[PDB]
Amino acid sequence: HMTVFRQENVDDYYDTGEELGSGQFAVVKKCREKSTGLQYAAKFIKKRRTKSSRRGVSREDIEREVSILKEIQHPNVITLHEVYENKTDVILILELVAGGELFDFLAEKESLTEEEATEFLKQILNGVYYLHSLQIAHFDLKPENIMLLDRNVPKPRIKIIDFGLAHKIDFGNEFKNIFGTPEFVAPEIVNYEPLGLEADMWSIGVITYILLSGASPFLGDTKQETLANVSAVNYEFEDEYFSNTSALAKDFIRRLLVKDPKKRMTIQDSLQHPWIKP
Ligand SMILES: [Mg+2]
Ligand code: NA
Ligand code: NA
Repeated sequence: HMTVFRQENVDDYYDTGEELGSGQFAVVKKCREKSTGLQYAAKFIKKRRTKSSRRGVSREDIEREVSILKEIQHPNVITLHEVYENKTDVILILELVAGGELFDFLAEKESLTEEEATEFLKQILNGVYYLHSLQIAHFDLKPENIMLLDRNVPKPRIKIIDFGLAHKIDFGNEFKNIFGTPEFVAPEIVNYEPLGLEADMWSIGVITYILLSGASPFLGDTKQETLANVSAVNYEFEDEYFSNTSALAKDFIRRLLVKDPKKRMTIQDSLQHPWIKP
């Protein structure tokens, strides 16, 4: 079921500028479309050079990301404008989100209040509600993959980015090669079990703990420790960080950081939880 993308030179149509993102398999650059002057983010994904290579991204994996992206139109999720390709790269022309990572914002700013945390979290929940309503599991939710529209307002607006691990969950679970960042992955990821929408809900619990405390709940000194911690549900609320945080906030996290995916809050549960619900 593979398709093909526009094979004119991206350079003919766009000018690139500042670098917005860089990872193992992709680089993201601001860009401007010549015909309109509108600005975008160009994500250059390196292709695989042979069938059996570990370097670059398989065409299947690229096309999955593109196909999911084409489905989406919501204020809290990145959208896709165009796709180009050449021998080396697939080039996704994505919506531009220019206010930086939530990761960097958190690093740079004072500790959040519950209101500040919930103003972020509610947007994340709304985006994930959209995705999950479409049976799209993101599988890579973390502060690095939440981008701020404008970092210089009291209550920054966000979009979820980076659909490189996202999958359609049309049979309730998927059982494929899916493994994100140890600090954020759910126990079923760690244990290589079938995965569904529920994994993203665990990640949201981790994000929430971080938003409220500045600390990562499962993080060990090595990746293997972090993974062991996740699987064991080895976290606690430290008084030094949480003494002035409401018990209802803690309840919200506690009901997301649950090993059995069936018992974990769903996205609808999270929206109705008393900490969130009006
Ligand atoms: Mg990305
Ligand atoms: Na345009
Ligand atoms: Na939109």
